[PDB]
Amino acid sequence: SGFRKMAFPSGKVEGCMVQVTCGTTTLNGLWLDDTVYCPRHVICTAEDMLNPNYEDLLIRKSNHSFLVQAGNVQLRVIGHSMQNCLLRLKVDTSNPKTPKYKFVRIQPGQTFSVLACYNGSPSGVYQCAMRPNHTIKGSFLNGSCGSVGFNIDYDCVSFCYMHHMELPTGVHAGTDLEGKFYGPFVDRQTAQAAGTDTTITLNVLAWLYAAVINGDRWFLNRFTTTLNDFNLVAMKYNYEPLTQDHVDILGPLSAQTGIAVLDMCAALKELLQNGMNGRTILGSTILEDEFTPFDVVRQCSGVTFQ
Amino acid sequence: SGFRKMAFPSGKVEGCMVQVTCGTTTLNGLWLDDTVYCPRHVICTAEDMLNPNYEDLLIRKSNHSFLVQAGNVQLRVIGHSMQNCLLRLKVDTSNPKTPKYKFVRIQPGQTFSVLACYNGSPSGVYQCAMRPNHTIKGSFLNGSCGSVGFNIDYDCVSFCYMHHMELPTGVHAGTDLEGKFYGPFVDRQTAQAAGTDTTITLNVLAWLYAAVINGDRWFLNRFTTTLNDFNLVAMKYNYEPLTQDHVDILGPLSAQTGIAVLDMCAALKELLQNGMNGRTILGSTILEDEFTPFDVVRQCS
Amino acid sequence: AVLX
Amino acid sequence: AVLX
Repeated sequence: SGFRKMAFPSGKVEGCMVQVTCGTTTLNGLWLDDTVYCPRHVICTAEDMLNPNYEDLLIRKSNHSFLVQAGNVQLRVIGHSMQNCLLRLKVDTSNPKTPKYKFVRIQPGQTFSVLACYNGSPSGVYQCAMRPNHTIKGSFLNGSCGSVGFNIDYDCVSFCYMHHMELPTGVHAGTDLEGKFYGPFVDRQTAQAAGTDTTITLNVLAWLYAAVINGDRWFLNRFTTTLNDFNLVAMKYNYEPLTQDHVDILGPLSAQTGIAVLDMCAALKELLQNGMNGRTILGSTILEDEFTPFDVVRQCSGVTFQ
Repeated sequence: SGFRKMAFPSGKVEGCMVQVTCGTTTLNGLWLDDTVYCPRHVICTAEDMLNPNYEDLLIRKSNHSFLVQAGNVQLRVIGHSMQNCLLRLKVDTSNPKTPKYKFVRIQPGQTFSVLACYNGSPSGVYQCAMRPNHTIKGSFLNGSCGSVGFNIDYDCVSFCYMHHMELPTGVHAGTDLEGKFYGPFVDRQTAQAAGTDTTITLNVLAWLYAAVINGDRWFLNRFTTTLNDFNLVAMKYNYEPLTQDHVDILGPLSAQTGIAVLDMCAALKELLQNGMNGRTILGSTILEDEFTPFDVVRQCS
Repeated sequence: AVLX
Repeated sequence: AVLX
């Protein structure tokens, strides 16, 4: 028993982290087969980042200017290019620790694990969600750029995030592994801001299902709601609008528990309007929104990874 | 910026996980060099876990009744012995993935990462604190026994916990890597219950410091307090008494933030007395106690 | 208690 | 905005 937010085991990703240096700038890179991926802003300095012509700055760079280090070993770079907001460095050695992997672009609301890294050495791992406003509420310090987010399926690492920057509100923005930003953000030290954010309704519902699965069911009731009537209430509480697509995504959890999604929505409505009245749900006093339907299934079924 | 319940990267531990089977019982084992460590209750029969005599059960076993597997592959047991509540199985080949390590017994209130495993394969990693009452508020299903808790210092893994059991409240109990239980628990299926638990005051204070390093400082006030006066209040709210040693430990964080430890205690006193009034700290609406001062210094720097 |  |  017990319900914890868990991260994926990070070993397969740890084996891929390296350090990339350009002059005085050091960040992290992801080493898969004979390519190292890292934020293109590694080729800048303290000022360049204000308003840089990456195309121009790259053309000045030579392979030997990139110092790539995997543990104690310097990897010789034999090529470079830019793909959107990423640099792709070709190295002379294919990473012997390369796992099965793919690059995926995740959708808002969805979760992944982040391996926080510094100087190419993994420091910590945590689970988070891509917020509706396309930022993540991460924990990152100077030197963390190039750290990646990922999910694992069986034996396959799906990389979905690479870290580029911190916004004024202390939240974080970055790209998928094709170097395309999530959200409207751009990789320059200009004035940018996260938009207003909302609670991930889909995930709160998933979590309510997880609670029921774990025997916490005091909040259920004998009523139901229309989708529209639910959205009218939830939006007053700064919840994302629930769509029919979201309702379908909850189908497997609805079937497992025999509780129709709109029946759960009636329960959530009453929780929002009435609060908890002293009780907890899965030991929490608040409604958790960083567990997806898939996280719930994975956890409640004891899924492991090879 | 930001603040997350962060675990140590689990890779060094993943490469040590194996599966140990005795008859119809399978659980996890930890494979270091030429030895596998696992809970001794792997040798217990169903209607047998009520009042087991382990000396008696073990003498009836041979090296070959233990099935140890690294993933797909059987590892031949060439020796076995009991050390407190652990079995130690010698196998006939070494684990080249063995990291630099040591075995440590942690103190209540300290934190560690848990690699939850089933049938010798990793499921997930999470960070937790050892409760003052020696239990862990974990997430373990059946077959999770033998999963370990650990910290990592540079390249050295300090193993501090191996999982043995779940208690009636749904909290978890286990041993250090010498097989000595944390708390007054025994490895048999009887009525035992977690003791009274307290909130880890030292950790709450560290976490308030984390918030201040992060610009959440609404909870501060113009007051200070004595150690005694603080304890008089905190103890009403089921908080562990604060000692001068604990005050001392908060020195570095106090220096970084320019907030005197006793001034922070004063802030905490008012939070307890008045509540948070809909407000939040580092995103939370409750006072968090599963971050040590060291955890705060490492994450916030 | 349950030996997990 | 701060590149990290």
